[PDB]
Amino acid sequence: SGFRKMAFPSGKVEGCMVQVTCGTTTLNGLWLDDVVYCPRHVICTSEDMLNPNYEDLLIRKSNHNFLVQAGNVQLRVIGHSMQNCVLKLKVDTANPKTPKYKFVRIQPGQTFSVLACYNGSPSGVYQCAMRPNFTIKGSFLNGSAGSVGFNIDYDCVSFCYMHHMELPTGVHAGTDLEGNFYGPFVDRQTAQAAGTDTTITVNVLAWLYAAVINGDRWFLNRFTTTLNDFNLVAMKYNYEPLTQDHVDILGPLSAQTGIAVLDMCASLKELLQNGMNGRTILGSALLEDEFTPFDVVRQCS
Amino acid sequence: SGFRKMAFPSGKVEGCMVQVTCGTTTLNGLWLDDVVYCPRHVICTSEDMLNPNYEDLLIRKSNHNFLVQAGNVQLRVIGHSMQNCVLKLKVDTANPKTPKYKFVRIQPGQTFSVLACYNGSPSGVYQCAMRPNFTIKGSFLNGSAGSVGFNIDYDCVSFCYMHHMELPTGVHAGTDLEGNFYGPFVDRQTAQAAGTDTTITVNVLAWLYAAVINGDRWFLNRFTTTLNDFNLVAMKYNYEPLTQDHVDILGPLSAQTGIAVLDMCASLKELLQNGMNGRTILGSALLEDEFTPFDVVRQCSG
Ligand SMILES: CC(C)(C)NC(=O)N[C@H](C(=O)N1C[C@H]2[C@@H]([C@H]1C(=O)N[C@@H](C[C@@H]1CCNC1=O)C(=O)c1nc3ccccc3s1)C2(C)C)C(C)(C)C
Ligand SMILES: CC(C)(C)NC(=O)N[C@H](C(=O)N1C[C@H]2[C@@H]([C@H]1C(=O)N[C@@H](C[C@@H]1CCNC1=O)C(=O)c1nc3ccccc3s1)C2(C)C)C(C)(C)C
Repeated sequence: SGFRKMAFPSGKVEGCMVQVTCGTTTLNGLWLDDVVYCPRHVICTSEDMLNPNYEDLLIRKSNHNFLVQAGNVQLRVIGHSMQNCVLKLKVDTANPKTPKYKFVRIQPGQTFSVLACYNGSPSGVYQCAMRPNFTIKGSFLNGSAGSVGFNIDYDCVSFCYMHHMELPTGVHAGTDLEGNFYGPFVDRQTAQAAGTDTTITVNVLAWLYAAVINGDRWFLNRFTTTLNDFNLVAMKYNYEPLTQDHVDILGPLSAQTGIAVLDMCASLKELLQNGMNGRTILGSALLEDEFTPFDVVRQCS
Repeated sequence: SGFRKMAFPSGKVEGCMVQVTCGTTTLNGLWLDDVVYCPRHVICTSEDMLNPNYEDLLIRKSNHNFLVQAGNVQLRVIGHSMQNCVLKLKVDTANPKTPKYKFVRIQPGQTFSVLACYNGSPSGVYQCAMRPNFTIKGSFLNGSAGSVGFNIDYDCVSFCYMHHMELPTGVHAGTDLEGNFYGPFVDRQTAQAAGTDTTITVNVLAWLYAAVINGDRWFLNRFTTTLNDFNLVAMKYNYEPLTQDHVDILGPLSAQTGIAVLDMCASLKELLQNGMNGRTILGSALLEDEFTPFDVVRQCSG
């Protein structure tokens, strides 16, 4: 038993990080088969970052302007092209450590592991969720652009995030591996703001089930409710509305604990209207929304 | 910016994990050079686990009673010996993915990463601290014994923890890689209890500095206290006393923020006496004590 913010093992991804330099600008790249993927703002000088015309900046580069280092080994760039906000560098050597992989675009509310890298070197791993406002609450310093987010299913690494930038509230924005941003953001240093965030209700319910599995039961009550009555109080507190698809996904957790989803919902409603009163759930004094139902099953079953 | 519970990248350890089976009993082992280390209770049956005489149980085994699997490959056991609560299995092949490593015994308050494994296969990675009562608040299911805890310093993996068992309060206990338990525990199924846990004061102050670095400043004030005055109120709240050694370790954080340690102690004193009053610090509504000063610098400076 117990419950932790658990990331996927990072070994398969660690062997794919390289360092990419163009001029005096350096960041991380992802090396798969014979292609290196990285954020396109590697081709920009500090001056260009204010309002770059990336097409112009790229036509003024040649293959030799890109230094790609995999540890000590230099990789020779033989082609380049830009796809949306990523650059793809064709290199002369295919990565012998390329894992089975795919590129996925995730939805708000889902979680993934981030391998934070600097100078092409893995520094740390942590778990986060895609927020409803398409930011992530990450931990990134200068030089972290190009770090990736991923999940592992069976033997296959699913890449879902490449890091680009930080917003002025301390949250982070990036793209999928096709170069398309999550959210209404652009990779230029102009005024932008994330929309208001909301709490991921289905995740909160999944975490309450993890609590019951682990013996924290003080918040349960003998009541039940309906979706419509629950969704009405949820919106009053900036919670995502619950749908029948959500109820179905919580099925296995309902089954293992014998507590129906709508009874769990009555407990949540009561916690929303009256707070915790200095009590904790799984060591937290706030309601946690960055564990999905699948995360709970994986860790508790 | 930002601040997360960050683990070390686990790749160097993943290649050392193997599955060890003796009879119907299977758990994880750690394969370094030509030695596999694993918890000695793999030699037990559901029956032996209440009052095992491990010396008796081990003399009744031979090398071929041990099946060691490294993925698709069988490793052949050519010798075995017990070192305290670990078993050391000599095998015929040296692990080609052996990293530069050392074995370290850590102190309470220090943190490390855990690679949770099942059937020799890595399942997840997370960070925890060794509590003052020598337990860890981990996440472990049946079959997780032999999972390891580690830190990475430059190129070198420092192994500090092998998982063995769960206590009835839902916390976890294990050994260093020399087989010596952390705490007063033994690997038999008899009544044992963890001592009372205390909060790691030096880590709470380190986390308060992380907050200031990230722009959370609401709890600060102009007051100052003395070490003895601070330590007076610390005891009342089950906090570890603070020593000048701790004050010294917080030096680089104090310098980078311009807030003296004794100033921040005065802020902590106030938070203990009045609570947060529905405010949060770095997204938590409780005082967090599982980040060391070193963890904060690594994550907030580089
Ligand atoms: C637009 C809006 C006002 C909302 N925000 C910003 O202007 N934020 C800016 C931003 O993040 N930028 C600026 C520049 C990069 C992107 C950027 O510096 N990435 C960072 C990761 C950042 C840093 C803090 N933690 C992170 O996540 C990064 O890794 C890099 N830096 C540079 C700079 C020069 C050369 C190469 C690189 S590689 C972009 C092309 C967008 C900062 C935080 C620097 C002010
Ligand atoms: C002594 C005290 C009363 C304070 N507590 C316990 O009796 N706790 C017991 C305990 O943990 N034991 C029993 C047995 C193992 C050790 C043990 O089962 N390890 C677990 C890891 C556990 C499980 C839950 N999460 C973990 O961490 C484990 O991986 C293994 N299981 C077995 C069983 C049979 C054969 C091989 C193995 S490999 C020991 C030799 C001590 C439990 C939780 C099973 C009741």
